[PDB]
Amino acid sequence: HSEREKRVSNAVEFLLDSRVRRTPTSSKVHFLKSKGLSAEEICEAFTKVGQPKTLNEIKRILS
Ligand SMILES: COc1ccc(CN2CCc3c(c(C(=O)NCc4cccc5ccccc45)nn3CCN)C2)c2ccccc12
Ligand SMILES: [Cl-]
Repeated sequence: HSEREKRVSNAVEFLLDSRVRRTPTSSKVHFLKSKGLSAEEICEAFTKVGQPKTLNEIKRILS
């Protein structure tokens, strides 16, 4: 796996956690950026767990 794939895979496992699911999107997005994910990678992770967010929303949170 590439380092990008590891970042996204780790983000997926994070977002699936039951306590994490109850945490607001904003906090999760900030946390995922702090682990080195780009806005596009964050967006990909949310879509892969069936919790899709627009890239615009993710960028708004991080701006
Ligand atoms: C921002 O909110 C939270 C952050 C961390 C936690 C603590 N962990 C929850 C579960 C969890 C964490 C992590 C975690 O920190 N994984 C590492 C990780 C996660 C995401 C991206 C990563 C990118 C590169 C390297 C590691 C990365 N993974 N999982 C899923 C079970 N293993 C963090 C929170 C717990 C409950 C509610 C909110 C949490
Ligand atoms: Cl915030």
